[PDB]
Amino acid sequence: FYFMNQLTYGFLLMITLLILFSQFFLPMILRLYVSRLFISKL
Amino acid sequence: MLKRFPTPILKVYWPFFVAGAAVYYGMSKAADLSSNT
Amino acid sequence: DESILLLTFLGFTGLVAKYLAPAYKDFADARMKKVSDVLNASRNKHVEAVKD
Amino acid sequence: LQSTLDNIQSARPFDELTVDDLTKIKPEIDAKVEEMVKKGKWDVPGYKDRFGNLNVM
Amino acid sequence: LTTFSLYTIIVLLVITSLYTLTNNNNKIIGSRWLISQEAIYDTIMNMTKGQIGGKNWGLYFPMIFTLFMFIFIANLISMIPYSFALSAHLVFIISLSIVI
Amino acid sequence: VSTLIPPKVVSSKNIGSAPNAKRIANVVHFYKSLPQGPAPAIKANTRLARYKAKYFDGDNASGKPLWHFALGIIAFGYSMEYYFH
Repeated sequence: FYFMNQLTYGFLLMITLLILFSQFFLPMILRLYVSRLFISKL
Repeated sequence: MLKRFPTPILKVYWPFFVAGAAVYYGMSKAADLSSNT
Repeated sequence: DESILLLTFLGFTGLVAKYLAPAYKDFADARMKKVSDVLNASRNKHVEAVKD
Repeated sequence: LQSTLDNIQSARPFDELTVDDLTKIKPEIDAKVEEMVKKGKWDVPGYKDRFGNLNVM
Repeated sequence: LTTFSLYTIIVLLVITSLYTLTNNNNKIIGSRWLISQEAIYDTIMNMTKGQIGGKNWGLYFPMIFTLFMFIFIANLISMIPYSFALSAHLVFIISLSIVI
Repeated sequence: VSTLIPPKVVSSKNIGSAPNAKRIANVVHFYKSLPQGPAPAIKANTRLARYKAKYFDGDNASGKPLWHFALGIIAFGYSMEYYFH
């Protein structure tokens, strides 16, 4: 029945979270990594 | 909000996107061949 | 029929507030004090290096 | 360097400093973050020693 | 409208509700809501650093991140008794495995 | 053969050594640091920001709003029960 429905909105939100977490949520914590490392190393 | 970074998702993650489009085309074949059950 | 699983959920979250919440509280407090202590100590150390 | 010592004396927000203030005081932070993403060395070497990974495993 | 796509919208709202309200004004200190995400990032980081072990190991590290988190969040909403099954649509999850 | 002179060669020495690099790092590190917790922006409202400032800071940091969020799903899905079954 809703094979197209679930599949298409799942594809959209999968590629959405791909680009979203990639561009946003991994480097927003990698900034914390590099910041704490650069303060500790001076 | 959040600092947007150009993180590589087009020049790296192409074949999974290609596979997603191909599975959408396979679902076109399936829902035009086996959705009348 | 479905509110009984809700009752198990409420009792389980009560046990979570009894058991899991102070443990994660203490883990977060310990890591917080550790990172704050190291971050203060490195700064005080190279302040003393400036004095040297 | 006496003024540097007085600057370290009353300007240490070691519990309330912003990492955006760190990018503002050092754009080298932003450069290393963006290059670390773009090359793909997602390891942060020399971090785990004094700043432990505090994960499950 | 479908309740399933609405559940995916609720998932994306929780995704907003894991980092924006978490991060008090971009602080170094790493508050309690951020410690869990730190632990997740480290236990995926040190995992796939040793798993694929490549020189180019981090290049799929976001992907191995984001393929996890969907299953991590969608099995935190169906945990509610008064809920509908999110990831128990086997056509969807098996099709995801086919795509991967 | 004469009065040799290394007491005063400090003027062009002070680049290459290791405390010079640390010194030029941390004199830059100290000026833009805010003095005594200034500009923390302790008051903010965006129709959802007081929820964050009251609940999701490091002071309280309790997961009970998730409880309320779970209660919100008890507000939602049970009402969806009233919409479905």
